[PDB]
Amino acid sequence: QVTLRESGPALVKPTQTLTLTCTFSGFSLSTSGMSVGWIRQPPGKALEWLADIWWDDKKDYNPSLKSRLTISKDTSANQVVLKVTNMDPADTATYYCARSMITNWYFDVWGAGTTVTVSSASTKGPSVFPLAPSSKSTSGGTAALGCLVKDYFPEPVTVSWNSGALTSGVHTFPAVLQSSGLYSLSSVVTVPSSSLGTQTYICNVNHKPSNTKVDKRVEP
Amino acid sequence: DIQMTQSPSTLSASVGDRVTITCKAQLSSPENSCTHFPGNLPNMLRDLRDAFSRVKTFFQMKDQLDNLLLKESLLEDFKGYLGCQALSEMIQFYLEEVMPQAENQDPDIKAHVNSLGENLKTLRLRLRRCHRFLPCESKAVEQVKNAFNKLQEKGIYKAMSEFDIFINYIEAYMTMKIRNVGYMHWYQQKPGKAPKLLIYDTSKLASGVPSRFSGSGSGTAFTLTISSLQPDDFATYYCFQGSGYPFTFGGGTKLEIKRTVAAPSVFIFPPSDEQLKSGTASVVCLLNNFYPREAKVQWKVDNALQSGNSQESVTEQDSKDSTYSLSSTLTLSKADYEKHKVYACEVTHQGLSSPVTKSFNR
Repeated sequence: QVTLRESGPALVKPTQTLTLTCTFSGFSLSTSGMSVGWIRQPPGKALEWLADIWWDDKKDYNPSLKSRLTISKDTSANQVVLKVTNMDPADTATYYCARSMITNWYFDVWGAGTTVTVSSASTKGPSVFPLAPSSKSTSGGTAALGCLVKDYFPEPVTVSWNSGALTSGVHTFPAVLQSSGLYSLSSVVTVPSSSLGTQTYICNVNHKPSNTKVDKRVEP
Repeated sequence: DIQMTQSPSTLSASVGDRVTITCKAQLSSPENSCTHFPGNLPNMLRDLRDAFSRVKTFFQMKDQLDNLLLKESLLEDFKGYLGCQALSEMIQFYLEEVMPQAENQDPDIKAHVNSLGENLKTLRLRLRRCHRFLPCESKAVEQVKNAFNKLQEKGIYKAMSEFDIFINYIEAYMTMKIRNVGYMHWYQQKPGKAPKLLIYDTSKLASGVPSRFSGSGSGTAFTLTISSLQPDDFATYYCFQGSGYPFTFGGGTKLEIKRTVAAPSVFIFPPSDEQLKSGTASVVCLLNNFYPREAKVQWKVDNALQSGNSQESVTEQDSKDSTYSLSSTLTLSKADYEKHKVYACEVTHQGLSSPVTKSFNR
């Protein structure tokens, strides 16, 4: 129905302040009864409600982290801002904004969420290497190929194939944290064996935390 | 502060099975914010009792009758299913039929009664602003009103003398309401995506949620039942409460879908020349579409079993065929890599009758 979109840094340093912005459409925070709230989810943990704000400018905060939270709204711009002070590595999480209503008191529509990492380390873009198809990656009328997206920080990174024209058969593996402190993943796709000498396969890797765009051709 | 114990934390069931997720609520004892509203309710009861204490004698002496008007039958209504409607009817009764004509004698009594009525109005507004206490969603009140009607002038005096009892009934209603969760909601979350509203108001199906889901419960025990499990039901499920600040979630239930054993397809990829130029060699082993999740992948470099130089990554269960995929990446330095010839990935899995090895020579 309605749509919401979060935006903010991918990386903040310990003790700095995070500023998250929610932009919404389809409803108005001038509409009586309307509300926007913030929820977070650390890696591998449960959802945790952070804050909310209502059309009458009343605000509410989770005591488990209050003194560090400030929610505000700009109804002319359809935006809500959350500020979290004195950021700690334990605040590394994906942050969502969501809509609620005085007739509801639950969040019915959520944004996609945005990922925030607290670290003293600096952003680093990935290296993309081909995982080339060959006789050792074939299985019946099928051959697997891929891209290794290595040594980047922080999360996330996105991978498409042939500018999105190739979607079926793609497994993009969850990143692993390496002993170097940098992340690494692979994206693989199976294709008809017969198409290897004809169809060009290019992986499109995007690392927004570092303004990095890479296209790698994967040849047999 | 309302906390939710969700069980089971993890669950693996077969297609067509019936699964029940339980969310047990646990409570903790908590001016113009909803966050401190049910904690500030005792203070409003205190304001009401003080003000009424300053007029109790005047009205108990002016009322020379002995038949109780607010009988416990009214409290039975208050704590019952239609209790919300009963309470608001009583509030309206006092604000409109008893208090306007009781407050006009002494300026002292008028001030006390007007404070009582203003607190009743403010309570009505706050219950309405917070957590859907109002508006609602009772023969005792009808009998109260009928007796009050029959009592003409003496009726106002009677109801005002029993205002302490009324306060106690309000207190009992609010205590019952805050020691319980009005509604339980449920969210379904697919890996790497925002939660989706699954069930709301304890038992109602949200958009695009099939008949296979149902919700139930009251007070402190709530449940989410999937009657006939489907491959797409793989997910993490969270109960959520909006009845009190802070809003809270359950611990979550991760639900995996059981299926028949499927053996993996094994592929191996040597390092690219582009990476070898940079001083590092990564060898990738791919196990595609297998069930169950457990698999043993070992690296052998010139027949030497390796340790400490590989990392695994495994996909989330497929929402269609219920399988997994796994990559194992062996990372060596280029020099180290060029000291050896044979690089092998060996896979043991339930779907394989003997371990499968994919290898290549450098």
